[PDB]
Amino acid sequence: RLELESDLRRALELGEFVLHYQPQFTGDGRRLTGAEALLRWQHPRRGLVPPSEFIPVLEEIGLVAQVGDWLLAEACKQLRSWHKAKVRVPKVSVNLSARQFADGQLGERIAAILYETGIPPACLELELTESILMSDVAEAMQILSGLKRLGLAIAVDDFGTGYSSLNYLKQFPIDVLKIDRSFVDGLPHGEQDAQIARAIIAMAHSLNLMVIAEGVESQAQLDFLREHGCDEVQGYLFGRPMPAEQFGMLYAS
Amino acid sequence: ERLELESDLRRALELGEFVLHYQPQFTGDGRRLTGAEALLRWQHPRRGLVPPSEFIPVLEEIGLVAQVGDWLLAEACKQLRSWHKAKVRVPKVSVNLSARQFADGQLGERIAAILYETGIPPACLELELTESILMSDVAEAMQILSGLKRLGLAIAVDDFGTGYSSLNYLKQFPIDVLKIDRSFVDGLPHGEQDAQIARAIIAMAHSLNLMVIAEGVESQAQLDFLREHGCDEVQGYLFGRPMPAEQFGMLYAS
Repeated sequence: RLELESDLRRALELGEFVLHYQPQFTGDGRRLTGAEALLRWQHPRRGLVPPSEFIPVLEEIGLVAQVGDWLLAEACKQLRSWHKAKVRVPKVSVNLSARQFADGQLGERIAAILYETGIPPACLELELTESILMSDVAEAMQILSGLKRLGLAIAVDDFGTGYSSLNYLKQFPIDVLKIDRSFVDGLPHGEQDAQIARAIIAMAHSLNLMVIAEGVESQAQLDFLREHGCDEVQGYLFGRPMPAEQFGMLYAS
Repeated sequence: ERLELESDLRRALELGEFVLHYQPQFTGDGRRLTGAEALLRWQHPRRGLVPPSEFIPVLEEIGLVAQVGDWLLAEACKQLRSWHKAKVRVPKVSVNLSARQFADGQLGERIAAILYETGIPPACLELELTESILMSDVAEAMQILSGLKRLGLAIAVDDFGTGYSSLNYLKQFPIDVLKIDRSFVDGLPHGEQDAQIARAIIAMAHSLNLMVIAEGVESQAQLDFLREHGCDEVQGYLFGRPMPAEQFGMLYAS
């Protein structure tokens, strides 16, 4: 564990971390709506190290927040670079941890990044799990309002899987609900999943939110989500997360 | 005044001063009766009908809620049998349960006993539980609700979706009905916040194969919104007041 710890300290200072991008599509899977930025790690000898191996130790040593801030900046730089090359990726999505969300420096750091890269602020979408917002609703309301002044978009991740409240969900300045993997995998024949998925979609639409389903791995899941009006979709059905070079080349036109 | 009120309340049970009035429920077009919601009222020999806002929280304070509630449940089932005997077409009766009744180990046996004595179809009895009650201890609730559902009766969640929910555990509860609290109805149709939430409750209910009933429908505009967005059932002052059983059938059942 001190072995892995040493390499991870080394990785952030030597710049061995890299971002890979998962494409997001309209619910018929026909056109690109965005890209989700994911932390990866190019080891010198080992090559690409599995996220399930290095991400948990990162959390265990408190580098999660700091690597996360680097990723946010790199994602925005990347999107800016794509936009200048006329590769119109309408947005980039980045996950925020509870730690980053609660950080007093969050709004200022994001403000700085937006100023340095010059991207349209609505092209940046922060993804926050439901429980982060629901743990402290009044503080979440303060923070989210701050972030929304920057002009960015907010997605609520793992919607419906924990406690929530319709009352506050409507009061949160959010834009998007994400349907977690576990509600997509049983589609289209698993009752529990077809109903909860339908319900998330209808709710998002009732609140003027967009909805995106993650974990779309089969044509049949895609058919269900398409016919029931899910706005966007992502998953292995469309390929794997890829490095910026390859992503940029693929979706250039 | 509270001393005399408490004394009178304590006397009201033995002497049978409590009476049920019923709020009618209709289809979402407001054209057909779908049921009666049973409500605790108090016919005092000197004061007339005592305001629920005055006596009900006193009953809560003095620990008689559950005993009266149990009596109320029995009386509503009896009334439904009386109506059916007289060919008064009230399809079902709904009764609110308090948290203390819900927590009572003997609740299932008591309702079973009432259903047996009255002989009504169990599907004619709908129990209403606030979301708060179910959400405080979702494990216990699951087990209690499972036991109540073995009796054949129906289960409604009111004060959805004020407070905290869990789509995830909502799907697991053996419930049949969601009730839209009046705070989401009052703003209809131009209060965008209420229109959005009311829409979302209707949609969640139908995605989960649940019926949805709106409470506190007080204007035609509210009713028009609800009908047009697919609400299954409605109740409120627009259709008139809670009434005792005889007048209820007279005014609302045909």
